Amino acid sequence: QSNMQKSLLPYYHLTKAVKLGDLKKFTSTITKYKQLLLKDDTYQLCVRLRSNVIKTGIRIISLTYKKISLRDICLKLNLDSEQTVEYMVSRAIRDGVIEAKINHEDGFIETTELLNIYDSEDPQQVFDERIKFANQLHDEYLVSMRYPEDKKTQQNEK
Amino acid sequence: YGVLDQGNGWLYVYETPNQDATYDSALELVGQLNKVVDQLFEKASVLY
Amino acid sequence: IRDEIAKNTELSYDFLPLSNIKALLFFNNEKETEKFALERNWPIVNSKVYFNNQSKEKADYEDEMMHEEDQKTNIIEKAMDYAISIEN
Amino acid sequence: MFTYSQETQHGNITRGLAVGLALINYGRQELADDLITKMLASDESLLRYGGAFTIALAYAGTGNNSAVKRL
Amino acid sequence: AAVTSSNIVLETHESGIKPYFEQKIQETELKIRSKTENVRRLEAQRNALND
Amino acid sequence: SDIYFKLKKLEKEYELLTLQEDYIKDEQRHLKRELKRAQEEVKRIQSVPLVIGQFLEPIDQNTGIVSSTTGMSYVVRILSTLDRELLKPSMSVALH
Amino acid sequence: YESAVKYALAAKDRFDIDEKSQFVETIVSKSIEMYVQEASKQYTKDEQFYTKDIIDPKLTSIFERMIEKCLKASELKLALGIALEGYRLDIIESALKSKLDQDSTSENVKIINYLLTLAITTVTNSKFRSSILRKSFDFLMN
Amino acid sequence: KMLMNLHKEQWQSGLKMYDYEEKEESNLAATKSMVKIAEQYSKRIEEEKELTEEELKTRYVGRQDPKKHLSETADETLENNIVSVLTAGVNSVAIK
Amino acid sequence: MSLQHEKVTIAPLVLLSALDHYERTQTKENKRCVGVILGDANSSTIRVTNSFALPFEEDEKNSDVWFLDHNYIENMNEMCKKINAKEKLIGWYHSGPKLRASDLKINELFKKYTQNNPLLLIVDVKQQGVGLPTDAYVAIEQVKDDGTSTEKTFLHLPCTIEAEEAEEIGVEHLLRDVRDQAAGGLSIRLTNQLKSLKGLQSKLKDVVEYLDKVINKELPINHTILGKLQDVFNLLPNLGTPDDDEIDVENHDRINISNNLQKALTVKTNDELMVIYISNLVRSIIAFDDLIENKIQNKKIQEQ
Repeated sequence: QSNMQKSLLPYYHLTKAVKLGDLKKFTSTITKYKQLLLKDDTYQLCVRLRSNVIKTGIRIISLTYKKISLRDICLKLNLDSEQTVEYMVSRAIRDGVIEAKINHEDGFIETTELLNIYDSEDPQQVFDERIKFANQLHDEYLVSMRYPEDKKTQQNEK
Repeated sequence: YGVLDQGNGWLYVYETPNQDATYDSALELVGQLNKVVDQLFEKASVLY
Repeated sequence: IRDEIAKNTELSYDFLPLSNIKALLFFNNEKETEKFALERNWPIVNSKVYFNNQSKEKADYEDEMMHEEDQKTNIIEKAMDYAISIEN
Repeated sequence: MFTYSQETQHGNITRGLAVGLALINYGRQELADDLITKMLASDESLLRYGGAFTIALAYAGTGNNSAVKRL
Repeated sequence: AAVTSSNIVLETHESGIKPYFEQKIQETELKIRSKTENVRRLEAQRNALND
Repeated sequence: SDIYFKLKKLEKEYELLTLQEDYIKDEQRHLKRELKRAQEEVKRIQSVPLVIGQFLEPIDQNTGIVSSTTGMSYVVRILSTLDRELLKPSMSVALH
Repeated sequence: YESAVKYALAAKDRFDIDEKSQFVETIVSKSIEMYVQEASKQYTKDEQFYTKDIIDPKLTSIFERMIEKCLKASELKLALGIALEGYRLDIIESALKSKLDQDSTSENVKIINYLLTLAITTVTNSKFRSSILRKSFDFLMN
Repeated sequence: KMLMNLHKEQWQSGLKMYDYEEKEESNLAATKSMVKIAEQYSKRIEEEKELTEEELKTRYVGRQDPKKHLSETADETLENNIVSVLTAGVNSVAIK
Repeated sequence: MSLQHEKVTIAPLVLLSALDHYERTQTKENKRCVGVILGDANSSTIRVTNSFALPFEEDEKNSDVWFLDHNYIENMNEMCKKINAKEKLIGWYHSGPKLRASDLKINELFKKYTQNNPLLLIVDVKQQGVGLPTDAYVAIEQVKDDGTSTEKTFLHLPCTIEAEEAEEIGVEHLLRDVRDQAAGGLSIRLTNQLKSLKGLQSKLKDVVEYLDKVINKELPINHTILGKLQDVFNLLPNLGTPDDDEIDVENHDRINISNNLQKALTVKTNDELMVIYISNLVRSIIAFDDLIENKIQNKKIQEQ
């Protein structure tokens, strides 16, 4: 839905490779398009985005299934140990990506709810942004009535 | 306005889901005023 | 690395066995695991940790300061500042 | 001048006293700020009337920002 | 240069009264444009209320 | 510099323009309160007592011709921010 | 601009080779301004107050030396112009007094007039504007 | 001071947030009514480059102008809602 | 007598007359002008229509000494029945500044002339309270709170002040202020919220203080005050309840609508801009056209 894909053909491949949680696909493309990445100053970010293959791999699976065992996620993303799962997810939730909590006495990960925020004080923050910007537009227009009038008066006859 | 529990055989029944009767009107409000701005922008900017 | 995993594991767990915290934050004694727990102000009572206890005290620290009160922005303040732009 | 302005209930005599206050305060500038606050605070029509012209005469013949805003 | 002042040496930082001239004259010319346009703005509105 | 010492006196003059600019806001407030006051008087007249006529025809669009139940016939001025579209058909009207 | 000029005089140490070189003399110019703010209020209280510790020792020494630099351009509007602004008697009395030399009859009168018309138009301060007026006539008479 | 008076109910009505049934109704009614005249605001300005102020009002039926009425409605419900959220928030925080 | 008396409305003619009388009898320095209050009574709404001075003295050494003229009241009542039919003696005013206990004794004698219970209407001549200066009272009898001593004491009747539409027009336009009896724009309604809260603040302080002085000084107990103030605590809201949660849904609803109203006014001022921008192109073309057209005119003159 971008109106060209005619140089965005490497970064379409990057969305896909992170998306499935597949490591091999990430290796094949990064070597292939190495000169292009180097030129665009996007090669440094792809050392971190190697790291986020698995971190975003988790993000589809924990979203899809509210409660899913530690062992089931070892299936899906082919992870070493149950303990290996817990470590990856714990980092991500401090960074805020998952929004979840791991329960070790019942051996499953429970993806936390967002609830209704309509009954919380969150919509009042969004409005505050909107209100402040709109007040600023009404004051600005009045100043800019005056400005064309000065420009024209100075200008040589028509 | 119900949903059916097969997890133990219950039928949860609620009346209409409560909604902002006000916010219905406010979608219509935005739809009206928005075309006014397309005209304002067209006419003020085809001067120069 | 040991200080970094304590941060992650506040949000993840509510409590843990003392043998589990031991495995996770990597330690070769239980003297190290509890020393590390009481640095992060988590009672080691019942032979379980209690991560939530440090979370309470960070929130109080913030409420005493005047940097947290206007970030919230109260509803008396929002309306009055809203009113004076119009009448200006 | 001030005391007998407040004192006389005859309206002609108050007005003459209120204007005659002004004249003494020609060229005072800064030391006429005591007078000016008293004349304007009063709820008498004549006192305020001459009260303006205390401000005219103090800074008369050169500009002044404080005097222009007050008036 | 890169170790000595050796560019924009004909004004600014030459005697202290030199940068005093420059700072202020640029401020005054910006200010008079602002004060006239605001006073005109604000009078158009007070005429509307009067109206 | 000559311009600069002449400036000092000019800057004072611009300051009185500054004080004009503060003065507008004080005039504005007075007028806005008062527009609502002016309007309050006219609401007194809109409301009771009234005497019922029957509206005939517009002769302008700000002045009309009516008849009354008083036994007379008048020319009356039509007050603003009221409908001028519903005086076309002859219908009962109220006159102050 | 303000953190810099306050820090310079707060220190009570070197920033005063920048007058003699080219670096930042915007710091110097804000120091001239700062002098107006303190002097005004203290000129009502006394006609001698320039050697108090309320007024900084750097502030005083800079103020006099700036005038010294002014007269070496050999345009006397800077010397005198600053002098009036500072709420300073000493700078004025000396400035006028040294530069009368019978360059011309017409011209010696002019030196005083620049400052004199400046006093009347610019300064609205009653105490100060009165003093100046007496001084001006003493050099004219002389 | 005597003639004017200071009311003891001036302080009670300040610190009372009116019933909430009347408030759901207030917002609901007002926002809905501005849809009917919002639409007519477009039709007014389809052209505006035409001469004469009365003329504009005669072509598209802009009599008792939809710009002036619609704005007026926007300012007056806005004044009340800001004061109402103000009073409500004052009472809850104040009293306990 | 009367068992119908809830409120006393007072016209501002009465409040001003009392004020005048104090200053035209030359009675000052906490001495008393007392006069009769005239108007209809024996109604839930008591309305005082008029007032006139009575001859009155007091000696503050012994307050069991005062002078009230017995001739004067009869003569004034006869005259006053002629002017309006409204007017009859419905109490007596006191000029304040406070309610002295000396005011019972006067009220006791005053009952004889009256056709009702007389009212003790305090009108303060120096202005007081965030509320009115004017506070009304009626003599009633009741048992104390120590369960001992039936004392005739004074029952506060609240007041709001009213005038007929006859008087009111002259009040509204003579006034030459903002008024606390009318209001303008939003700006004045911000003022009102600050003033209304300030009254609470001051009033709370009086309640705490009263509680102090009971347990310190040891003024006698009142279960009228303590009993009413018991209710206040159960009426009290608290936090953390489902009710406060319902306030927050309403606060989002009302600020959201205030956001859409604001957006609307952005398009309104965006209109005014346009009209001016159109006005600017038309004015600039015709302004210049004139100059050109004038050069040709001048040119005809020059040629011959």
